Amino acid sequence: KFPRVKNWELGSITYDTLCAQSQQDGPCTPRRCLGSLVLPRKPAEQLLSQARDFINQYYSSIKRSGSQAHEERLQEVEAEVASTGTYHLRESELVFGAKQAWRNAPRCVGRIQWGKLQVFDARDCSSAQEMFTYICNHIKYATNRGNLRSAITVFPQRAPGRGDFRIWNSQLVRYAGYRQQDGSVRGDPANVEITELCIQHGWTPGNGRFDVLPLLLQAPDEAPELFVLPPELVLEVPLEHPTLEWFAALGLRWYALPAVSNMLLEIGGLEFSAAPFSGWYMSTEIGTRNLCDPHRYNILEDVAVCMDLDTRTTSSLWKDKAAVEINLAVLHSFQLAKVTIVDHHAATVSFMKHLDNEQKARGGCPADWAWIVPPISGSLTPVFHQEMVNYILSPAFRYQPDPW
Amino acid sequence: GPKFPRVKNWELGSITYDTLCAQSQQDGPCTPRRCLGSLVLPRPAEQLLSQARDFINQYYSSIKRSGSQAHEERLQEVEAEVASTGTYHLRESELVFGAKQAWRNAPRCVGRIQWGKLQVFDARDCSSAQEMFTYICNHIKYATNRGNLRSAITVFPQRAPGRGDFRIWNSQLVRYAGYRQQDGSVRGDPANVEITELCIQHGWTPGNGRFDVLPLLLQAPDEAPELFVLPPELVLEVPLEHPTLEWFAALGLRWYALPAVSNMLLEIGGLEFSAAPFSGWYMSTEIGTRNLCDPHRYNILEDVAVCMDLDTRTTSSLWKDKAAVEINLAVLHSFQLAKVTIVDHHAATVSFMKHLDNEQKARGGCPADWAWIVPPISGSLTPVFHQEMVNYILSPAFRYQPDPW
Ligand code: HEM
Ligand code: HEM
Ligand SMILES: Cc1cncn1-c1nccc(CCNCCCc2cccc(F)c2)n1
Ligand SMILES: Cc1cncn1-c1nccc(CCNCCCc2cccc(F)c2)n1
Ligand SMILES: C[C@H](O)[C@H](O)[C@H]1CNc2nc(N)[nH]c(=O)c2N1
Ligand SMILES: C[C@H](O)[C@H](O)[C@H]1CNc2nc(N)[nH]c(=O)c2N1
Ligand SMILES: [Zn+2]
Repeated sequence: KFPRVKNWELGSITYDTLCAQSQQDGPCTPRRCLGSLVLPRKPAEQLLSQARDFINQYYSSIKRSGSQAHEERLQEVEAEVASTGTYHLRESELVFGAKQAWRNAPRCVGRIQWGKLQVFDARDCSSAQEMFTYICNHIKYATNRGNLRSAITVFPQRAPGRGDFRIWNSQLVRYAGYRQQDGSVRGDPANVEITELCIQHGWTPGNGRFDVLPLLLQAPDEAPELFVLPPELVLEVPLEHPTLEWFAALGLRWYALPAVSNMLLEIGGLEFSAAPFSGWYMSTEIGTRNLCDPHRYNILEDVAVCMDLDTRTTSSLWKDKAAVEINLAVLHSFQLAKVTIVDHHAATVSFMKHLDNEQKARGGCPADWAWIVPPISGSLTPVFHQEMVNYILSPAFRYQPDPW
Repeated sequence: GPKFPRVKNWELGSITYDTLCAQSQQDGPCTPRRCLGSLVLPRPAEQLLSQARDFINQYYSSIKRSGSQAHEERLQEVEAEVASTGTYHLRESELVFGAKQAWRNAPRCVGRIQWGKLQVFDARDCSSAQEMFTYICNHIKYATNRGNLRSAITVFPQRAPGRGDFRIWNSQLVRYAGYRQQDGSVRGDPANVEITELCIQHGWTPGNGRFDVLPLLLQAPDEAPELFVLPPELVLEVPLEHPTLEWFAALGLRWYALPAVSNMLLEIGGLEFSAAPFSGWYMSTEIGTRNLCDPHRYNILEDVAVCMDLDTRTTSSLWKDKAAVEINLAVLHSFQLAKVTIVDHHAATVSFMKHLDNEQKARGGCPADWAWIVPPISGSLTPVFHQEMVNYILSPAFRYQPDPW
């Protein structure tokens, strides 16, 4: 029926009834659970039913369901689809839709903030150059001299029989990965492919471990264009450790603004192929995943040797000890630089509060346990002991294929 | 391409497909509309025979005699046995194969690399509570082997139609008492409050330490559970010290050497073994992180953090992370120093990756519960974190069963 949901630290029990509002299939079946997969394996009446549903959500949200404005707006959408095969959102609807998509993102531990989202309408964009302007303003607004603010910029929706607006980069700010033919990678190995694409479209590359990539922006059915971000827009933080004086000598640094730029935003059946969004980092993303993942910067050993740890055996927990100091360094360095950041304990604590708010407001909260639980110190955080139900609600952020 | 779940490792870039999940006969809790994978407990002669037939087929396949005369005869013999009695009985070597296959099939166990080397003690002749005690003692002695731990399971008589179950009431063969205090707090292990009060109701004279070993509550068919005290010499324990933090030994912490799950039901070919305790050896995080640091367990994080002089007033000091690491180190160090088998979370997950590759070759997949396979500290530091997994129920299986009270 409805999932009985238990917190094992407190003994408390809720029931998720919100999951019944799911109109889209995830990857699981009763025969096997596929909840740990990162990516999904893969007319007019369909659009119209998604359209009416969203419009209903919207007017419900402003406490005007049934109103004259509500019924009229349904007919507008209905008349537009019947004639054209599609329709258009009003800005206020778009602002709401973007917020709900964030709110519905089962993987996001930052959703306590969902009601506080600056939404830039960039639907009047006609060129890659214009996209760059918008993106530049997004970054300036979002960065705010280190007092980070959540923001999204929405570019023109997809249209039948026309190429998409796309930002080719996976993030607005990311470091290059230069493949040296001696097998290794200088920089971020996660970005080798995007770095190569940039070079091939005429970018002159560097040879550092932290070269900020240029943007590849694509207007419909046009080759993408290359744009170098003004260095004064890309706030970065030098990494140092509060006690380990040698740590700074590693030359490590990270950027302030995390901004996902390759996800698709779906509202009322409309799809926005370019809708980059930014918030602020939770520290483990940088300290654990970006810096310690074996397929990323992979600095664990370097730090562990500097700490004179025993790298010979697993049972000395050198990896665990190194990781902790690296995350400490990130938190310290960001705090010293007055750049917004949240540690995983604060983050998960606020998410629990969010789970509680959502239970009262909607009867549940879609959450992906494997992503909510931080990459270090799992059971040391409250979300570890909290059962979670995972499902797709719309509006939603989706993955979409790389445009190349 | 293929009509099977595609499984990816994101560290290595490699791809497999799970074909083994196609042999699953029992549904888990998920649907296309919502994933319940993170939930701890998710909610006739014909049914018996088809399950019996399945297991017999599995057995004969394993010894490469599928289709043989002996295979068809065993099939007919099981069928005729069920037809006259309503149940049937396993041959010893069938019981051995099934026990190992149940372990092999356990999606949550990171220790499955060892599945082939289980020692199976056949106790299907056991006819009393006193006798269960003897078998359990023998199990503990054999499995402990003075610190050089050996995997083992002891199998007691199956559920019989119109007969009471053999049940061990304790969740583990060795566990510490949890004494509810007048102030609302708990002396010992809070996990074990109920079982402690059940032992008292049944005549146990309770201690009052943080680490009092519980007596066993053993139940032979249609009889009241009887109380049995484990002789302390049989119960090997390890005092906890830290290799550089000299004060840690003064915390007076300890843990028992032998982990032995005693309240799970072993299901094979539709037969149900309601008492079949199994033991292995600990992965260090089980002790250092879960048992010692869980808020609702011993909860020693703050104490240790204070001893280390950390800033426990703010999350961003990572005082929890720091303490937790030192506690896990202490567990590993102490067990090594006492020469008691233990495996850290790195070694364990590496060995599990190897297991996954073995099983890919051997069966075309391996059912696995990501949330349980990933350790509770240092998650993405271990290789399994970056390994997608497919979770599904295969039989023979270990399954939860309601508490007998
Ligand atoms: C404001 C502070 C925020 C914090 C601290 C935060 C934190 C996180 C974290 C830790 C993840 C895990 C995924 C990963 O490891 O990359 C995540 C995922 C995600 N977040 Fe947030 N987030 C924030 C803001 C936002 C905003 C403003 C949006 C959109 C409007 C958003 C939407 C999403 C989505 C769609 C995912 C899933 C991405 C994927 O599946 O690859 N978050 N977030
Ligand atoms: C040999 C060394 C072994 C190691 C290191 C090991 C490790 C683990 C760990 C860490 C878990 C996580 C469950 C928890 O947190 O409580 C687990 C679960 C499990 N293990 Fe093992 N195990 C070993 C041997 C065995 C044996 C011999 C059996 C049975 C014959 C077994 C059957 C199971 C089962 C059924 C579960 C799931 C329990 C549940 O769902 O509550 N394991 N194992
Ligand atoms: C800006 C933001 C707000 N919330 C999270 N982020 C955020 N910031 C920075 C980075 C990310 C990563 C989001 N998930 C992306 C990784 C998932 C994958 C999907 C396909 C292929 C891959 F290699 C990896 N998220
Ligand atoms: C002996 C062994 C072999 N493999 C694992 N173990 C092992 N040893 C010692 C302990 C455990 C715990 C296994 N899972 C225990 C069940 C945890 C729960 C599940 C639901 C409700 C609860 F209160 C508690 N496993
Ligand atoms: C296989 C597994 O699902 C995958 O590695 C996930 C696990 N949890 C994660 N959690 C976060 N926050 N980010 C991630 O990229 C992942 N990766
Ligand atoms: C809520 C969550 O499912 C629960 O705490 C699970 C998560 N993973 C686990 N993993 C292991 N190994 N042991 C556990 O008890 C749990 N508990
Ligand atoms: Zn699932």
